[PDB]
Amino acid sequence: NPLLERARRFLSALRHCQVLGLTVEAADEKGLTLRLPYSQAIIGNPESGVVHGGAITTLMDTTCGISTVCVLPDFEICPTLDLRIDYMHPAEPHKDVYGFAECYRVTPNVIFTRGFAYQDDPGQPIAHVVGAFMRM
Amino acid sequence: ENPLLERARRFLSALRHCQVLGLTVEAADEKGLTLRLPYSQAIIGNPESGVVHGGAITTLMDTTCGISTVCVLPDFEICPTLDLRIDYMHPAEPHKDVYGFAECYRVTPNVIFTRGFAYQDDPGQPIAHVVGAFMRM
Amino acid sequence: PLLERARRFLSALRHCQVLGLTVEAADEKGLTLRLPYSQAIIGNPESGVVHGGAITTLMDTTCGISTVCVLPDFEICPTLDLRIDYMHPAEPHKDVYGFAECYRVTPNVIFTRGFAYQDDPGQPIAHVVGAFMRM
Amino acid sequence: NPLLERARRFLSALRHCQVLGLTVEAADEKGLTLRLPYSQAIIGNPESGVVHGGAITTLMDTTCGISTVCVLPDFEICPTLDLRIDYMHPAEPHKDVYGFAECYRVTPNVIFTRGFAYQDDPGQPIAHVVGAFMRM
Ligand SMILES: [Mg+2]
Ligand SMILES: [Mg+2]
Repeated sequence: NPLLERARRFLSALRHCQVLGLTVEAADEKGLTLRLPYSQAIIGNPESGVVHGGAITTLMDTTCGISTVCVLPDFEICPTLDLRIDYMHPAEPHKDVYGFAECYRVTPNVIFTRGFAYQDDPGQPIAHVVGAFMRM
Repeated sequence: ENPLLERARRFLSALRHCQVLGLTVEAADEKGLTLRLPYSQAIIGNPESGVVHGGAITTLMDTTCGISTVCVLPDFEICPTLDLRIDYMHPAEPHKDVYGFAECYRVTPNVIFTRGFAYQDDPGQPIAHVVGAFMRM
Repeated sequence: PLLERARRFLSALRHCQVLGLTVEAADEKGLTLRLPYSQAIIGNPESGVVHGGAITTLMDTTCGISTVCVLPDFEICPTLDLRIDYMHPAEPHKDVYGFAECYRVTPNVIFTRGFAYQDDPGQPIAHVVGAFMRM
Repeated sequence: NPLLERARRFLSALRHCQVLGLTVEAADEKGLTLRLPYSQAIIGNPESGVVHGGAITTLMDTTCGISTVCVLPDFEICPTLDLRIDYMHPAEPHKDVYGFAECYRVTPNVIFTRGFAYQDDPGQPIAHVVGAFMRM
């Protein structure tokens, strides 16, 4: 609930994500979910359903990036140290893309996070992402 | 150079969701591809402070690697990302444009592998190293 | 049969030999190897602490050999890339299992993802992604 | 000198590494060079002599790991947190493989390192590597 508002305030600070119309769907002590509307991130004909892979990447980087608020009691923006995204299969067209990330380790200066993109069930994610973030 | 530059530029223009970043193609040829992200377009926090958002540089570098496929493909096509890693060596300097360079280092029948880096002043001490793989559709 | 191929491949790997790695199962859906903990000890053997480097070998080997799940006949596919991330330490005094499944196959590249775990696959020690060259 | 003999001692205590016959070629404040003799890497026909990816993974993981001695005053083993390896091209047979690495960021609990593997010419790397390591 407070995380919900902090997550939203992180997000609204991001211009490129404004264009993409990302919204926060949920924010627990369990992690963070964001939503990418397919219509804001089309490559080519909007008639066809096709979401730019680069939008999904932004979604994931941002989800990891913001999920840091589930473990930082205060609000800060943690610069990126490392990021890997690996796509398992292409997105379905005409379907919103969700991202989930979840901090799995926290040290004095670094936060490690892991998540995935999916559409229907989290069971067969579009892609996996792992990132480390500096707090300094 | 020119034909590959024209292609790279047309390619970039299709990426509408990030056109807000003001990304430009500086150079393209058989040996690789250079894009630029103007810093004013990616500030996080106060515009007075000139700090570039990390997620902007991801886009720059995802986009750079993707488009560098033009350097090896005979025909224009847009190649979906399969895998990307970006590893930041050191923080970007504030109030300075960020450049991305990439070069394809392996081409198979359906996959192109590419390596590059972000930097600001000179390529010598890059901000971040990047490797990605792309699907020839 | 697929299983026999997995084992042949593993036996070629003359340098893992020290680790006592075995193939636990192998079907179309993927591959499970095993690292017995007595073969990867750091420090006092009575302390049963598994060396991280052994697990990295385990995961690398599992990915590299998982290519038998999709390849018609025996072939050793060179590494193109490896991504390994550790979620938490291994528990002492327990074997480590490695699982991997090919999730994409192109004419000359095979992409596999896997993880390492001890009791249940539930919360793996580590995640690994890899691509390998074929033909 | 003192780094060199500390690097050698870190490496003597690894078993798999001794079967590979890994040695410390060079070590200073700059970073760490390890050697992998080709004979110990061969998979298959020894005359054909194809060097196994796995032996190079061990090489780099170990090089990255031990390079921490350049930045740690006292002896300690730092477990791998994450590793990335990307081959530019296959190793040549019948040539030893050298692994270099150098810490580029040090944090209270994390050391980040980067390096590469090569044979004759350090400017033609067969592979690139970055890893993060924990100090306990
Ligand atoms: Mg720390
Ligand atoms: Mg192919």
